[PDB]
Amino acid sequence: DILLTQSPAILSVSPGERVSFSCRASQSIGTDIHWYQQRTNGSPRLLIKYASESISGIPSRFSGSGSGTDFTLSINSVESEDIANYYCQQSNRWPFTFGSGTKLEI
Amino acid sequence: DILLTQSPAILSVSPGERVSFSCRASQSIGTDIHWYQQRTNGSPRLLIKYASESISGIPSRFSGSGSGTDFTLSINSVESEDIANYYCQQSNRWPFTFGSGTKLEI
Amino acid sequence: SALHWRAAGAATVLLVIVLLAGSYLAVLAERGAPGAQLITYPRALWWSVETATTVGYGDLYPVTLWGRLVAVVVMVAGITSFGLVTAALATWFVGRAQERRG
Amino acid sequence: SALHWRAAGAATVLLVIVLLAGSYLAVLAERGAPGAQLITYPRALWWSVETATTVGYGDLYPVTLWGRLVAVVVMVAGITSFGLVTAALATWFVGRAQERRG
Amino acid sequence: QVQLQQPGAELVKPGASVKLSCKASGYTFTSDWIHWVKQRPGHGLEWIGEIIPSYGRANYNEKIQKKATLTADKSSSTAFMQLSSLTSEDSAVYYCARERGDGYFAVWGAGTTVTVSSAKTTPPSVYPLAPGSAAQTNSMVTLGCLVKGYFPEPVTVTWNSGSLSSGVHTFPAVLQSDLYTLSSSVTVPSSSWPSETVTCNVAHPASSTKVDKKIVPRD
Ligand SMILES: [K+]
Ligand SMILES: [K+]
Ligand SMILES: [K+]
Ligand SMILES: [K+]
Ligand SMILES: [K+]
Ligand SMILES: [K+]
Repeated sequence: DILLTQSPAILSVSPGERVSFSCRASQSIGTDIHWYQQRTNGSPRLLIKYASESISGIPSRFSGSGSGTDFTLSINSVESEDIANYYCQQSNRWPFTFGSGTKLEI
Repeated sequence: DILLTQSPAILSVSPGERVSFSCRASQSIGTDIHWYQQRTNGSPRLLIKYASESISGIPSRFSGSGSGTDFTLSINSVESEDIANYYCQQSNRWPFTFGSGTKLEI
Repeated sequence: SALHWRAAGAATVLLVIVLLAGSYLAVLAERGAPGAQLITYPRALWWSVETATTVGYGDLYPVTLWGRLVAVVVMVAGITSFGLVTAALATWFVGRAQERRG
Repeated sequence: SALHWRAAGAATVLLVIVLLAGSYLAVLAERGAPGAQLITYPRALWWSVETATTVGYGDLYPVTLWGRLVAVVVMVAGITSFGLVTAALATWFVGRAQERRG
Repeated sequence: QVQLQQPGAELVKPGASVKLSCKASGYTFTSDWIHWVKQRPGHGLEWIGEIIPSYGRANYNEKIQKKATLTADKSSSTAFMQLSSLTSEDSAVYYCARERGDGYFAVWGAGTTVTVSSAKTTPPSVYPLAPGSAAQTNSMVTLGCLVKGYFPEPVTVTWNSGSLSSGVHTFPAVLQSDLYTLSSSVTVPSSSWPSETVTCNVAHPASSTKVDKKIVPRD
């Protein structure tokens, strides 16, 4: 099964600065990666699908890139509401798997 | 996306000596690699295409080799006009990507 | 209209049904099998087409028993459908040639 | 000349047009999709041929929706064209056999 | 002849946008793609995006904040790149290049130097550099010209309209108080000057100016 690695586990950034979360797959998964945001005591929320596709309701600030084994979730100009845990998830091979998560700190 | 690695970043060679620039792809790209030369304040110039194909106007001194993930650009008997930055570029997968560049020092 | 045309039309519609049913059934059969890639409907439909046409790139394929049985049905339906269109075309040319003579 | 020969000729010319149009359209559809390899015209033309003939090595193939739709058109045009040549050949043999009898 | 024509420079105030152009000549095919590449000073080449003029579809680097929007005018064979809401990070040379759909950039434009600053445009002042009366000449003599007080970059300095190239050094500009300054050096046989005239030509794209300064011996 596909191992999804999210490192570093915590990212400290200053306000309005661009940020990049990393997600690496143990093997090539094309662009079959999706990103979720989970705020404290909240449920996960889809941010990006198939590496870079926008989801309605999500701020233009969020974008994704990558293909193969290396993926990135970016936020242009971070603000307080972005403080949360971010997870990547693959749907290339069965079973679906989740990354270990990255916490955003401002 | 394909990461193209050019190391070392700087190459010091003596006049008339043969030189080899290295370009490594993060995954196999057949021979879909091209080399460009860029002199100070000049625009990039195609030197070699598909790893080893000659371009008219370019000195016989320039040659390329490699396939898969490892490529080399060579110059037989370097002279002053070869002082410049050299970049590799792949067209195997979308999007096209460039190497980080190698500077030639005599 | 004539039989060969009706059969061609019928075979085409039937083929489309097999591609749709096959895509759905392939995902059902493949999920639960570690490593299976034929697990989301859109690419399964693509997979079913390249299977029915016999191209078989190798980008997608079934790894389970039932996914493979579904694949065999898709292959045979595709071959049979296109073969039947060829047969209809031959019938058309043959009829016309008789006419050109009498 | 006779219909089956005209149709065979027409199908061949048409096939060549689909291969050319398909190569061009596949690159248009695939560029912009990370990982796509069917992105330069010369190999796309090669890809279109091995697709129309149903060989499908797996060295090249579309990953996007439109590239795949283009691929399906190429597949069907190829199958139909060669099927139509087979049908023309059958018509030719059948006509000749009637002659050998009367 | 120059296959791809790009303006030399563009000064843009922070937050504003600018539309760069790339005019193509030479053979043109419906299958040609025009690419745009960004290069910051001292750094490498970065792919921005591409467009196919015959159809108008454009693709962009997804890995970087999207600052560009590509369009093309078929009638004028010109490709455009709209960069919006720029910051100092966007200052760089932007090249356009033509790809025949076969993966490599056969030819490149000269590049457009884009500068993001609040400063105002200012043409350069060109002053002569002739040897002092006590300098002893050997078989060669070195002359030059001072180009100061200009903004933004760049300026192009040639000698005798380009006919004099050997023995020429043009130094990198230094930035001080929102203005650049550089000098260019030229060396010719001591016997040939001043009998044979020596003039430097200084072109400054941003101000649409180009001046000549003849170098004559001091009184
Ligand atoms: K086949
Ligand atoms: K195959
Ligand atoms: K295969
Ligand atoms: K294969
Ligand atoms: K067949
Ligand atoms: K096959």
